[PDB]
Amino acid sequence: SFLTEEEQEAIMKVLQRDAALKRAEEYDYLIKFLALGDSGVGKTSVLYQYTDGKFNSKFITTVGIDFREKRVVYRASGPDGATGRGQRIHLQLWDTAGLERFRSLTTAFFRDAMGFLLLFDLTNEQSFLNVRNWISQLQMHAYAENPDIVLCGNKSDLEDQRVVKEEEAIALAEKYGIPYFETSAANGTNISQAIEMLLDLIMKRMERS
Amino acid sequence: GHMSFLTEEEQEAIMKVLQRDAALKRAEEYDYLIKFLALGDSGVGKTSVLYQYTDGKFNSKFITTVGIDFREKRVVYRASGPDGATGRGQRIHLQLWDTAGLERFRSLTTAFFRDAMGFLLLFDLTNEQSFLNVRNWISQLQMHAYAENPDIVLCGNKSDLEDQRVVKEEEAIALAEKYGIPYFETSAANGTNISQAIEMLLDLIMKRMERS
Ligand SMILES: Nc1nc2c(ncn2[C@@H]2O[C@H](COP(=O)(O)OP(=O)(O)NP(=O)(O)O)[C@@H](O)[C@H]2O)c(=O)[nH]1
Ligand SMILES: Nc1nc2c(ncn2[C@@H]2O[C@H](COP(=O)(O)OP(=O)(O)NP(=O)(O)O)[C@@H](O)[C@H]2O)c(=O)[nH]1
Ligand SMILES: C=CC(=O)Nc1ccc(S(=O)(=O)N2CCC[C@H]2C(=O)Nc2cccc(OC)c2)cc1
Ligand SMILES: C=CC(=O)Nc1ccc(S(=O)(=O)N2CCC[C@H]2C(=O)Nc2cccc(OC)c2)cc1
Ligand SMILES: [Mg+2]
Ligand SMILES: [Mg+2]
Repeated sequence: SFLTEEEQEAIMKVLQRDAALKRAEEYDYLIKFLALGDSGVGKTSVLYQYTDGKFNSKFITTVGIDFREKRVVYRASGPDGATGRGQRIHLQLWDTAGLERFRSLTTAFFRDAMGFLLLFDLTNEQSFLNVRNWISQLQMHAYAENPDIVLCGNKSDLEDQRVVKEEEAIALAEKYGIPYFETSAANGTNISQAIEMLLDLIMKRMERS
Repeated sequence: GHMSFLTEEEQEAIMKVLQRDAALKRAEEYDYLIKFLALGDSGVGKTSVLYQYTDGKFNSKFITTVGIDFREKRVVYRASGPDGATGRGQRIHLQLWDTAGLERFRSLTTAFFRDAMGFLLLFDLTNEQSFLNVRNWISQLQMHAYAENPDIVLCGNKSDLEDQRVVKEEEAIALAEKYGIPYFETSAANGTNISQAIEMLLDLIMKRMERS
C-alpha cells in the first residue's frame, strides 16, 4: 500500500504547475472546472480525447490529481439558436483520481472548480448507482449550494456490454436538473457537446452576477 | 521511505475538516474574511501557537495534526498611519489553517496554499534541524504560493524553553533579514509574541491587500 516518494513528487509537480498558472492569469477569462467519478470510468481518457483527439486504452490510473488546458473560444449559445460574437476562454480541466486513497486529496480541489463533469461507466452499474453519492459530495463541498454539473454516461462505444439503461440515466438526470450526455472516450461522441454544455452553464451563471 | 496512505479514520477527519471549510466559505458568500496558514516541521509548535492565540490555552500532550485543520478568531483591525493615524476598526473574520508537518502529508497540505493570503512559518528554538529546514520551507512557499513574493512571518517557537534553546538568536535574524521577513520569537505556552506575530501577518496582508 504505503504511498511512495515518486507519486508525491508528481502531485507536487501538478500543484507547482497550477500555482504557476494562477500566478500568470494575474485570453479573456480563465474558466476552471473539474471531472470526477468512480475510478476506471474515463475521466482522463475523456479529457485527453477532448484536448488532443487521442485515446490510450492502457489503463493508467490517475496519480491522485492532474489538470489540462485548452484555449477554446466561447460563443453566445442563445435562444432559438442565436450566436453573438464570442469570447476567448482559457480552460483548466482538473482530473481527479476516483479511488479511495485520494478521496480527501481530490475533494480539496473542488474549491477551485466552477462546474463539474460527473462520469459514470455505462458498462458498470455500480458506477451509475454511486452517482447519487457523488452529487451529494458536490453540494456538500463545492462553493455554491447548487453547483453546475453535467453528467456523462461514458464508454458509449461498448454497447455489447452496456448495463445502464438510458431510461434510468435520463431519469436520474431529470430528478436533479442536470444535463445528461452519453459519451465515448474511444471515438469522441459528445465529448465536445458535453463539456461545452458545462461551459455554457458556467458562463451563463456569471452573467447573473 | 514508507509513507502510509490515510486510514479511513484519518480521511474521515480531513473530509469533515473540508466539509467544515466549505460551509465557512459558502456562509461568507460588516466583515472581510482573511485566511492564512501555519507550516513548518512537525513538533515545532504549529497548532499550539494557534490554540494559544484563539483560546489563550496550552496543552502539553503532543497531539500531531492529522493532515490539516483550521481555527477561527473574530478580531478588529485598525489601519496603521504615518503619525499614529489609526483608522476605523475593521471586523476581520480570521481563518487559520493548521497544516501537518510530517512529510506523508506534504502534498495534501500544499493543496491549501491557494486559500492562504499569508504564511506563518515556524521553527523550534530547541531544535536547530527544524531551523535549518526553514530555507526549504521558504523555497516551497515561493514555488507554491498562489501569489509570488508571498507574505511570511517567521516564528522561532518554544522560547519559554531556554535551557533547551539551541538555535542561536543571530542565525535567525540573519535569515529573516536575508529573506526580508518579520521574525518573532514566540511561546505557545506563556503566549509571548503569539499575538504580536499574528497581528503582524494580518497587517502585511491588510496593507498588501489595499495595494489598489
Ligand atoms: N471504449 C472506451 N474505453 C474507454 C473510454 N474512456 C476510458 N476507457 C478505458 O477505460 C479505462 C479507464 O480509463 P481512465 O481514463 O484511466 O479512467 P478514469 O476514470 O479516469 N480512472 P482514474 O479515476 O483512476 O483516474 C482505461 O483502460 C481506458 O482505456 C471510452 O470513451 N471508451
Ligand atoms: N514549552 C513549550 N512547549 C511548546 C511550545 N509550543 C508547542 N509546545 C509543545 O511542543 C509540542 C509541539 O506540538 P504541536 O505544536 O501541537 O505540534 P505541531 O507544530 O502542530 N506539529 P504537527 O505537524 O505534528 O501537528 C507539543 O508537545 C506542544 O505541547 C512552546 O512555545 N513552549
Ligand atoms: C461549483 C460550481 C458552481 O456551480 N459555481 C461556482 C462555485 C465556485 C466557483 S470558484 O470558487 O472556483 N471561483 C469563482 C470564479 C473563480 C474563482 C474565484 O473565486 N477567484 C479567483 C480570483 C482571482 C484569481 C483566480 O485565479 C487566478 C481565481 C465558481 C463557480
Ligand atoms: C511581508 C513579508 C513577506 O514575507 N513577503 C512580502 C514582503 C514585502 C512585500 S512589499 O511589497 O510590501 N515590500 C516592498 C519591499 C519590502 C517591503 C516593504 O514594504 N518595506 C521594506 C521592508 C524591509 C526592507 C526594505 O528595504 C528598504 C523595505 C510583500 C510581501
Ligand atoms: Mg483517470
Ligand atoms: Mg499541530
